[PDB]
Amino acid sequence: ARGPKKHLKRLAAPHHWLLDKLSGCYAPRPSAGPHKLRESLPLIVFLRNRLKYALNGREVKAILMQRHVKVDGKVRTDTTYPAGFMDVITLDATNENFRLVYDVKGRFAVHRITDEEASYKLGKVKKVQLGKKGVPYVVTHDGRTIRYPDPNIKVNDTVKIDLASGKITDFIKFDAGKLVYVTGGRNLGRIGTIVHKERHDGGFDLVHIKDSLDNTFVTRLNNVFVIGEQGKPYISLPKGKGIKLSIAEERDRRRAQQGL
Amino acid sequence: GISRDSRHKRSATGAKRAQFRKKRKFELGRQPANTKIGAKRIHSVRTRGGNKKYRALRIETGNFSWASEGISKKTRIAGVVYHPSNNELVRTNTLTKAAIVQIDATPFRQWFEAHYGQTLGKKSKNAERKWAARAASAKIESSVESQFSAGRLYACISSRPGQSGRCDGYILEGEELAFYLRRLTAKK
Amino acid sequence: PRAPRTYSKTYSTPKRPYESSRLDAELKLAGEFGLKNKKEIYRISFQLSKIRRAARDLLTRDEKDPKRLFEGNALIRRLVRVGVLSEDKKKLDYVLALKVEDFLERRLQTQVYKLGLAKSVHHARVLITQRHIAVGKQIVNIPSFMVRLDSEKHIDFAPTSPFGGARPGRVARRNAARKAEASGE
RNA sequence: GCCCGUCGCUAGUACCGAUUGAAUGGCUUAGUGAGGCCUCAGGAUCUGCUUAGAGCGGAGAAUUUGGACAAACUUGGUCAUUUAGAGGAACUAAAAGUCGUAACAAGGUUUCCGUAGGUGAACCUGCGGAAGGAUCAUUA
RNA sequence: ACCCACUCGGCACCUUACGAGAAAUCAAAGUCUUUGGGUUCUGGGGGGAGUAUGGUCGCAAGGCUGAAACUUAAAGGAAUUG
RNA sequence: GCGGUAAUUCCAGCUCCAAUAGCGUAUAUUAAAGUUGUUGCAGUUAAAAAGCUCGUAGUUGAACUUUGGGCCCGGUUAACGGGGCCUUUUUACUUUGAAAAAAUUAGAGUGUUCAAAGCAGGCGUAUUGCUCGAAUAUAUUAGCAUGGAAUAAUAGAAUAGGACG
RNA sequence: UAUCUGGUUGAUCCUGCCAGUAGUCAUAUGCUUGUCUCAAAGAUUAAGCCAUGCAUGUCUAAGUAUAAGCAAUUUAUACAGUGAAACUGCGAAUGGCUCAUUAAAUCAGUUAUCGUUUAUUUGAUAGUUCCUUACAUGGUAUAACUGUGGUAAUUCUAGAGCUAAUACAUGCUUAAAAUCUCGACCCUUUGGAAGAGAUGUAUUUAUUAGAUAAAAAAUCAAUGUCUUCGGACUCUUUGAUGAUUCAUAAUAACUUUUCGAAUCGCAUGGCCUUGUGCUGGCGAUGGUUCAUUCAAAUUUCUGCCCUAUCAACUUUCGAUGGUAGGAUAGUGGCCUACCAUGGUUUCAACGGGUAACGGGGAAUAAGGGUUCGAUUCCGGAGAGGGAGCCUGAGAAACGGCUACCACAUCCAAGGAAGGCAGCAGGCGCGCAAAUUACCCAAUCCUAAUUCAGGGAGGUAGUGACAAUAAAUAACGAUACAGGG
RNA sequence: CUCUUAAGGUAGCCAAAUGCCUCGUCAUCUAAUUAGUGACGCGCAUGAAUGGAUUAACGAGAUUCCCACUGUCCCUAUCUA
Ligand SMILES: NC[C@@H]1O[C@H](O[C@H]2[C@@H](O)[C@H](O[C@@H]3[C@@H](O)[C@H](N)C[C@H](N)[C@H]3O[C@H]3O[C@H](CO)[C@@H](O)[C@H](O)[C@H]3N)O[C@@H]2CO)[C@H](N)[C@@H](O)[C@@H]1O
Ligand SMILES: NC[C@@H]1O[C@H](O[C@H]2[C@@H](O)[C@H](O[C@@H]3[C@@H](O)[C@H](N)C[C@H](N)[C@H]3O[C@H]3O[C@H](CO)[C@@H](O)[C@H](O)[C@H]3N)O[C@@H]2CO)[C@H](N)[C@@H](O)[C@@H]1O
Ligand SMILES: NC[C@@H]1O[C@H](O[C@H]2[C@@H](O)[C@H](O[C@@H]3[C@@H](O)[C@H](N)C[C@H](N)[C@H]3O[C@H]3O[C@H](CO)[C@@H](O)[C@H](O)[C@H]3N)O[C@@H]2CO)[C@H](N)[C@@H](O)[C@@H]1O
Ligand SMILES: [Mg+2]
Ligand SMILES: [Mg+2]
Ligand SMILES: [Mg+2]
Ligand SMILES: [Mg+2]
Ligand SMILES: [Mg+2]
Ligand SMILES: [Mg+2]
Ligand SMILES: [Mg+2]
Ligand SMILES: [Mg+2]
Ligand SMILES: [Mg+2]
Ligand SMILES: [Mg+2]
Ligand SMILES: [Mg+2]
Ligand SMILES: [Mg+2]
Ligand SMILES: [Mg+2]
Ligand SMILES: [Mg+2]
Ligand SMILES: [Mg+2]
Ligand SMILES: [Mg+2]
Ligand SMILES: [Mg+2]
Ligand SMILES: [Mg+2]
Ligand SMILES: [Mg+2]
Ligand SMILES: [Mg+2]
Ligand SMILES: [Mg+2]
Ligand SMILES: [Mg+2]
Ligand SMILES: [Mg+2]
Ligand SMILES: [Mg+2]
Ligand SMILES: [Mg+2]
Ligand SMILES: [Mg+2]
Ligand SMILES: [Mg+2]
Ligand SMILES: [Mg+2]
Ligand SMILES: [Mg+2]
Ligand SMILES: [Mg+2]
Ligand SMILES: [Mg+2]
Ligand SMILES: [Mg+2]
Ligand SMILES: [Mg+2]
Ligand SMILES: [Mg+2]
Ligand SMILES: [Mg+2]
Ligand SMILES: [Mg+2]
Ligand SMILES: [Mg+2]
Ligand SMILES: [Mg+2]
Ligand SMILES: [Mg+2]
Ligand SMILES: [Mg+2]
Ligand SMILES: [Mg+2]
Ligand SMILES: [Mg+2]
Ligand SMILES: [Mg+2]
Ligand SMILES: [Mg+2]
Ligand SMILES: [Mg+2]
Ligand SMILES: [Mg+2]
Ligand SMILES: [Mg+2]
Ligand SMILES: [Mg+2]
Ligand SMILES: [Mg+2]
Ligand SMILES: [Mg+2]
Ligand SMILES: [Mg+2]
Ligand SMILES: [Mg+2]
Ligand SMILES: [Mg+2]
Ligand SMILES: [Mg+2]
Ligand SMILES: [Mg+2]
Ligand SMILES: [Mg+2]
Ligand SMILES: [Mg+2]
Ligand SMILES: [Mg+2]
Ligand SMILES: [Mg+2]
Ligand SMILES: [Mg+2]
Ligand SMILES: [Mg+2]
Ligand SMILES: [Mg+2]
Ligand SMILES: [Mg+2]
Ligand SMILES: [Mg+2]
Ligand SMILES: [Mg+2]
Ligand SMILES: [Mg+2]
Ligand SMILES: [Mg+2]
Ligand SMILES: [Mg+2]
Ligand SMILES: [Mg+2]
Ligand SMILES: [Mg+2]
Ligand SMILES: [Mg+2]
Ligand SMILES: [Mg+2]
Ligand SMILES: [Mg+2]
Ligand SMILES: [Mg+2]
Ligand SMILES: [Mg+2]
Ligand SMILES: [Mg+2]
Ligand SMILES: [Mg+2]
Ligand SMILES: [Mg+2]
Ligand SMILES: [Mg+2]
Ligand SMILES: [Mg+2]
Ligand SMILES: [Mg+2]
Ligand SMILES: [Mg+2]
Ligand SMILES: [Mg+2]
Ligand SMILES: [Mg+2]
Ligand SMILES: [Mg+2]
Ligand SMILES: [Mg+2]
Ligand SMILES: [Mg+2]
Ligand SMILES: [Mg+2]
Ligand SMILES: [Mg+2]
Ligand SMILES: [Mg+2]
Ligand SMILES: [Mg+2]
Ligand SMILES: [Mg+2]
Ligand SMILES: [Mg+2]
Ligand SMILES: [Mg+2]
Ligand SMILES: [Mg+2]
Ligand SMILES: [Mg+2]
Ligand SMILES: [Mg+2]
Ligand SMILES: [Mg+2]
Ligand SMILES: [Mg+2]
Ligand SMILES: [Mg+2]
Ligand SMILES: [Mg+2]
Repeated sequence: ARGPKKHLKRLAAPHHWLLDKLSGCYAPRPSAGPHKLRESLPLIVFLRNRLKYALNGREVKAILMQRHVKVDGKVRTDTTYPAGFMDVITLDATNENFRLVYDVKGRFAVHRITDEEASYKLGKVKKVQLGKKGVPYVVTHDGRTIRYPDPNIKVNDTVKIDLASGKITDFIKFDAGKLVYVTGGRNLGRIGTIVHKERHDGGFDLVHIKDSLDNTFVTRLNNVFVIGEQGKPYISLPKGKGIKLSIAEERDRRRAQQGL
Repeated sequence: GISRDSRHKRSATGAKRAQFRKKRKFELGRQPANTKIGAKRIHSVRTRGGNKKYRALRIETGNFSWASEGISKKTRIAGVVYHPSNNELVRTNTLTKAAIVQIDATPFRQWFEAHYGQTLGKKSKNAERKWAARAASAKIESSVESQFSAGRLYACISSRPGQSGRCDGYILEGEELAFYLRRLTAKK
Repeated sequence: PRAPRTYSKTYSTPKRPYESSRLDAELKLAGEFGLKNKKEIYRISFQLSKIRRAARDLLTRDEKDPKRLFEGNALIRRLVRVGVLSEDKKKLDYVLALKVEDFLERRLQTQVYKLGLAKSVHHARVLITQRHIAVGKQIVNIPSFMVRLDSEKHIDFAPTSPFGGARPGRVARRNAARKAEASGE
């Protein structure tokens, strides 16, 4: 249709932004990012619709243009900038930090981590190849390309990544019984460990999973993110820790802490 | 402009389909530049997404490779002789791929005699050092040598002159040399 | 391209319109509740039918079905909370037996009459729609307001008007002021 | 009693129809063919390299060779959808006209079928059916 | 050749309704709201009408295929009493 | 069907019914309609079995191949369910899943005063505050992965050009 | 949310339709019309025609200011605050509208790119440029501007003279190796050796590696070390894929040789032989390849309504396939050349109709279904009809150009300009649908960019489309009838 | 029903090479048509081997129109024997 599409319509936006039907015809349309705007958080959504710090469209700009926000160590000027999975978002004048991690319903959760643990990030290595001159390279989910990596790292690992500089502080391989966060799907936002990886030649390997409460379920290998060693993530998970409590179970817990 | 679309065609059942939409640039095609021998003239085409194709218009003198020797020198490209698609290109002496042209043999003769030391097809003590080692590999072919007597060699254009702008190829050897020989003599 | 604001119609009108008996039963219900139009009888029989049909396809599900568990018990808990299903009749079988007078009984009109405050269903409504029957702090003038079981005890005259509080009506406050020049100067 | 057809008047729909009937669109053979694009050229003007003055290079307007694309005009055909028509010939409505009374009673020549010919009209006659017949019946 | 008993396969017939059907009736026209063994063909109020048109077959008479506009509350079946 | 002189039917008066900020009319479409019939029609006489037989397509097509016995482990309200031992040991289909846009439908939650909606909200000390949400399930064709082996198909040694070491 | 009734008769049971009943996010119309919430609305007839206005423009400290521009009084004598114009930059390919085409087409769900393109965004990537004479930074050219002008007339322009750059055209620059060739002279053995080139990246071709699964001795050319006249042989370099001629590296060349920073803003620090020497901070804009992101292009499987009064169709002149080429961003009969005779069909081709854009969905509410979808979202197509194209990363664009056809405006008769299926609004059409309003405050988008611009959008008018709520009266008194 | 004289124009066709009236009337063709064609038919005086109706093909037969063509014409000029 003649070129790039510069608009997004409300009701066409990602559901996990939790926008309201009325109030406008349009969503922000995240910028061209490290993350696919399908799965991503525009800064305006985070600040205005989650942190509830900004009340306006014009107000979100007054924050960024006041130099306040950074992301993954670097200041981010862009209103629609698509902060994705495993990001940082430091605000000095508010002293806080947030690592973006999914709910157990699958939305980006508003999750505060301390002045450390916002040092480093994890990312899933999407490909590892040979660059110019023979220089090997590796790139994460968020499009970080890191050069001269560890010969052990293959696709479908994770990498612990210093921010202020870069490169690679150790890593975690992919084999039986590792800690895993589910990137997207029916089971998106869950956490668990590897019961088996069903191999499929010519695409779409099934990855079997078991969580802390001993439930089984499967998703796509491409959505299987290794978050660390079994029972010990490398980052801080929020309440419920991606446990997928049943809808029936939910009702009780709401009417449990509800009383006197 | 010309259209590369498959929907101006007929369905494999044979039916003629109505025109569904207009012509769009990305399905276009453009005119052949039929490149013939002559003083180098090469036109630029602004391709898809910017970049450049290079139209070969008049092409003399482009790079050729002697396979077994592992060496490549530049020569004149006299004209065409054979061509599998259209003799019209032979007659008109147009340069495309699969061309089977004829090239200046002399820069290809010079390298040999200044390497293997034997003159082709009939002091500096450091040199006789080298020519001593390189011998016993010094027989080429009866069919590849004889053309040096004439001064022009049988070569096949492997570039796409209207595309790259270079007209390049490789001298014919082996049975491939024989195949086009049994053509030239038993055709013309 | 505005977001498509949705809606629905609240009532279902009867198939056979002229049935000689049903006409009477409705007329009574209009009087023995104090209803404006036959639509306020329709609104409830439609509510009841979707309530019934909900339980209808719910009992089709062999027991210990989460749908018959979670949903079926999310109905009862809503159905008792308003005083329709009695404090315990609670079952999926006892909602199917639940009739039309049960919702109508719980209306703010059919309550404001019930305990004091009215002594008519026609006085009730006229009281409701005019300002003051208010429940709690907030005035609610809807004769259909559907009093919940425990919201009952909070319903009395409103903080304004001659019945519950400051000032009398300006019918009378105009009467006291027209003797001001008659019995005064 | 019911009841058929012609004939006679009143209104309505469609049909056939001389007009080589009109109209709109699509696909089209032929002929012609704008325009930009590619290409062979051209060279108003302006202009750099090596050496008044001469040799070799770049920039470039009108104009132009050839080529593909190709609107569109003319003339034909084809398909679609719509439509005018003197006259023709039906059918349908409205009722207690005219002619006779074909069918319903063995309806007064049982009715009906296919076919064939004939007759103002329903109908009549030939052959071969059927029974939905007016006979379930002559081991007597 | 005749008699008798048995048994297939025939053209029918009789009684009973086990059933079925609007009934007349039906050993199928039964095994049908306890609705499915397989399969072929047709019908969808009465007219208009087997008309018009196209196609096709025939020497022709004709056959095969086969509409719509419009019109109408009945038409019809079986049985009952007159 | 009413009206041709005492009109239950027209024009009205009176009253009465019906639904009511809405009731009527035209047109379409759905239900009624088992009057399109897979479920689920009808065809002697009401509409309707080709004059008759052949026969391609299509639909459809008898039965038979592991039956039975003996123990075990772990499941959910002795009935039943799931997973293994021993006994001479190719599809069509069906389940589970994944990957399925949001709206919309269904549906949980919540006092928009009710509600249609909305996805807000709720408690507070109301002097630089706490905080649970935004559930859940869906066209069942195709594709992908998976458990199932009944049913129905399909291949296999007939001049052995068969199997096996 | 599993219902029926009325009508064929003298009466009867059937068949059977007509009629009644109810619903419609379904349209019109009539009569009536008070209150809150909510808010469809020229789709249908004619993608018919349209006067006028509006709808696309855009600057930060950070490209270009000598405005005969404003402004204080500038340490500001190169500039410096502000800042019109114009240059360079980017956008104008998004939106918004409409449903005319379109029946295997679009489209849906589902694959493919080991078959390509990609502004931007994010993440990395560059010591190599001259060769035998700026690096304290080469060269001109121009707009705005001023001034002389033409035409009835336009977002027309002529020629005269100035002046800028991240415009245009140019062009130096830096480590240590190491491997290659070629090779003056020394001259014997198992013999060697200065110093003359070549090596960034990209383009083009050719060739090479990109390998392994289990172990042992014999062969030839010349070496590849090495020790002490005895000759020893110690060692094979892969990253990835289901899969590659993949990534990546190697040699020989090739090239009207791609990029390799003559670029701006804030700062003003540190050294010492003090020359305005040498060295330095965070930024902005760029730039080569790679990945990423926003996309694009094609693509696998399966799925469309009526029609046989459409049964054969495709193949001139591409129909199906093979080869080669050409063209493309790239695959492919996309096109050309040669060659074969293929390809579809009663499991319905081909053809015709559609008052047909597909889908998400909508109406109906036993089940099984019937009917509808111009229309808020997604995809597609189009901008009167057709075609062609320039710029560009992206267009076969129309609020871009060029032509034709059909419209149609101005004119001074010479010529000139146009495309409401954007927002309003006019005529027309019909049964059929609203104001030539306000506004960037909200949602958001665009830009050099917090500021500006947005008939996207929002507000308001019109608005009995549809939906929700649900006033038009309430309680006694007195006077008669009536219930224990 | 009548009537003279045996019957009393059937199937068909038509202003026809048959129609007086007559350049019949209607439609069509044309700017205009005593022409042509299609109709209509109480047809002065069509009509059945005195053959009636139809009819493919054929024709130096009669007739109308169309396209092409042209000095037939507008309107005449020139050339050769
Ligand atoms: N809109 C009028 C014209 O439509 C033309 O386009 C026409 C065609 O694209 C298309 O016509 C189709 C045709 O393709 C196809 N092969 C046959 C089909 N019957 C035609 O259909 C057309 O005409 C029929 C009547 O014949 C109508 O019933 C129908 O609505 C119409 N679409 O439909 C359009 C007609 O509406 C041109 N765009 C242009 O000349 C003009 O705009
Ligand atoms: N809205 C986001 C999503 O869009 C989807 O849209 C569909 C299409 O856009 C997409 O189609 C293909 C895709 O399969 C494939 N993997 C990539 C391809 N580029 C896509 O196709 C694309 O290009 C084609 C050809 O030019 C266009 O016709 C098409 O409109 C465009 N989307 O595949 C999607 C699923 O079939 C779906 N509607 C849905 O999953 C979801 O709404
Ligand atoms: N003009 C014919 C039209 O036919 C239409 O429909 C006709 C046919 O389509 C329909 O079916 C006929 C059937 O009657 C006839 N007796 C047998 C024939 N096979 C069927 O034919 C139909 O179906 C077959 C497949 O069975 C198709 O192959 C055929 O193309 C189709 N016409 O029955 C109708 C004929 O009775 C409509 N009746 C109407 O539009 C009109 O009558
Ligand atoms: Mg955005
Ligand atoms: Mg997608
Ligand atoms: Mg083409
Ligand atoms: Mg008539
Ligand atoms: Mg042509
Ligand atoms: Mg031309
Ligand atoms: Mg007529
Ligand atoms: Mg006639
Ligand atoms: Mg008589
Ligand atoms: Mg009579
Ligand atoms: Mg009689
Ligand atoms: Mg008699
Ligand atoms: Mg008689
Ligand atoms: Mg008699
Ligand atoms: Mg008789
Ligand atoms: Mg009889
Ligand atoms: Mg007779
Ligand atoms: Mg007669
Ligand atoms: Mg009969
Ligand atoms: Mg049933
Ligand atoms: Mg019928
Ligand atoms: Mg017939
Ligand atoms: Mg016929
Ligand atoms: Mg009878
Ligand atoms: Mg009276
Ligand atoms: Mg009445
Ligand atoms: Mg009356
Ligand atoms: Mg039905
Ligand atoms: Mg079934
Ligand atoms: Mg029936
Ligand atoms: Mg019958
Ligand atoms: Mg037959
Ligand atoms: Mg809902
Ligand atoms: Mg079987
Ligand atoms: Mg009858
Ligand atoms: Mg009806
Ligand atoms: Mg319109
Ligand atoms: Mg509209
Ligand atoms: Mg658009
Ligand atoms: Mg079509
Ligand atoms: Mg798709
Ligand atoms: Mg110059
Ligand atoms: Mg100039
Ligand atoms: Mg000048
Ligand atoms: Mg390679
Ligand atoms: Mg940057
Ligand atoms: Mg053939
Ligand atoms: Mg062509
Ligand atoms: Mg080929
Ligand atoms: Mg090829
Ligand atoms: Mg290609
Ligand atoms: Mg052929
Ligand atoms: Mg259409
Ligand atoms: Mg449709
Ligand atoms: Mg649509
Ligand atoms: Mg329903
Ligand atoms: Mg249903
Ligand atoms: Mg039903
Ligand atoms: Mg339409
Ligand atoms: Mg429509
Ligand atoms: Mg759209
Ligand atoms: Mg228009
Ligand atoms: Mg540019
Ligand atoms: Mg377009
Ligand atoms: Mg546009
Ligand atoms: Mg255009
Ligand atoms: Mg416009
Ligand atoms: Mg003038
Ligand atoms: Mg408008
Ligand atoms: Mg009007
Ligand atoms: Mg309206
Ligand atoms: Mg409307
Ligand atoms: Mg705004
Ligand atoms: Mg603004
Ligand atoms: Mg400013
Ligand atoms: Mg309304
Ligand atoms: Mg009033
Ligand atoms: Mg006569
Ligand atoms: Mg006579
Ligand atoms: Mg006679
Ligand atoms: Mg006769
Ligand atoms: Mg005559
Ligand atoms: Mg005459
Ligand atoms: Mg004649
Ligand atoms: Mg005559
Ligand atoms: Mg004449
Ligand atoms: Mg005449
Ligand atoms: Mg005549
Ligand atoms: Mg006559
Ligand atoms: Mg006569
Ligand atoms: Mg006369
Ligand atoms: Mg005579
Ligand atoms: Mg005679
Ligand atoms: Mg005679
Ligand atoms: Mg005669
Ligand atoms: Mg004759
Ligand atoms: Mg002739
Ligand atoms: Mg003749
Ligand atoms: Mg003749
Ligand atoms: Mg003649
Ligand atoms: Mg002449």
